[PDB]
Amino acid sequence: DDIVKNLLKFVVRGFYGGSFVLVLDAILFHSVLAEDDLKQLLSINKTELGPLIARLRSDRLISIHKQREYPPNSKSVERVYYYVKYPHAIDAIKWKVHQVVQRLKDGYMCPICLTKYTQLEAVQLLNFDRTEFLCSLCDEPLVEKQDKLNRLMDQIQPIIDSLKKIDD
Amino acid sequence: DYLFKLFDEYDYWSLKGLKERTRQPEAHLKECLDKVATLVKKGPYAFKYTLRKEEERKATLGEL
Amino acid sequence: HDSSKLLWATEYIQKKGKPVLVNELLDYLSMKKDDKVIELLKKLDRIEFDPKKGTFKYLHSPSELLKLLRSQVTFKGISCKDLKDGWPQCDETINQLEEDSKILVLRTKKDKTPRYVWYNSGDEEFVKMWENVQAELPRKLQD
Repeated sequence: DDIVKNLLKFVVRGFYGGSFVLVLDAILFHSVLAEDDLKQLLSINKTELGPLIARLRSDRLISIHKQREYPPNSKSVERVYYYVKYPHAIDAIKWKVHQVVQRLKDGYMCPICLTKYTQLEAVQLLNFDRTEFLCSLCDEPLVEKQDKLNRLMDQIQPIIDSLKKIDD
Repeated sequence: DYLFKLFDEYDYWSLKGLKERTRQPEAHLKECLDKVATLVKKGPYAFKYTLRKEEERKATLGEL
Repeated sequence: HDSSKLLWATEYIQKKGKPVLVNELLDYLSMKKDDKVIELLKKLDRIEFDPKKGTFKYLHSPSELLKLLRSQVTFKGISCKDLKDGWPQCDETINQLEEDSKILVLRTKKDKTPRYVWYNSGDEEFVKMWENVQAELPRKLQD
């Protein structure tokens, strides 16, 4: 599971800060933990562990099984099982990177009206008397990258190559 | 040194009992006690410090 | 009540600025000659026990921090001040390992000038590009 761990570290470098990366590495060190084990393992509190857990729940990064330890001593035991699910993480990362590339691949506004216009609206907004694009209701004046996205995409390309290596 | 002799004399005591003895603010009493004694916040003795040579400690206090 | 004697003796070793014989301590600290006073010095890491007669002296940071993280491979957190005490003036080394992004440091959510150092187990536009919206059929199409 070294390749999966490397992909998770790359995802930690891309997504969020270092504390989340360290928590994931701590989960990687110890096989299974139940809901209290990170708190014993970490100096962070449980309420703050909760904001981080909510952040992990927002994504597909890891998985939770919810289990009770049955033996009837008091209220028994709420044990949660956090086990990483590789397929969901792979799917979400692919959707994000492809969507990011689509966003990278992918104007008129009036100061007083705060409206917005487009090229088709340009043909409409043109006036013959003056030379300008005029607003519709207020008749106000109208006013109003890829290479940089490509360089940041060079960072995305190493991650894509790592994903290809993980696949085969 | 006197407070420590109380600690062997009492396994449980309070910053109030100590401030009454030492006539010092409880804040100062709470600092040193953190070194010798530990606090139990649960049980009948809750909010009271329990311990963990006494003459050697007293002579060390006299030196310092 | 043997915990206090070690500190009053050690802070005295700092005040005197020189090592003190066990007998000189036991006479100055007015204690019966005993192995426990020496044994507390043998136990305490802030005091050095000297094999020649009695003598008691008071008592590479990035490498020490890396070794501590490696030993910490089972431990998911450590204290910032304790690491500094183990390797005097280690806060700077901890911050440097942080900036290197290996033993990485975590900036204080309490006083923003402080920084914690942590043990290594070893932009939103960029992040949203790396996250965006987050199902099974597109995953199967992805697979």
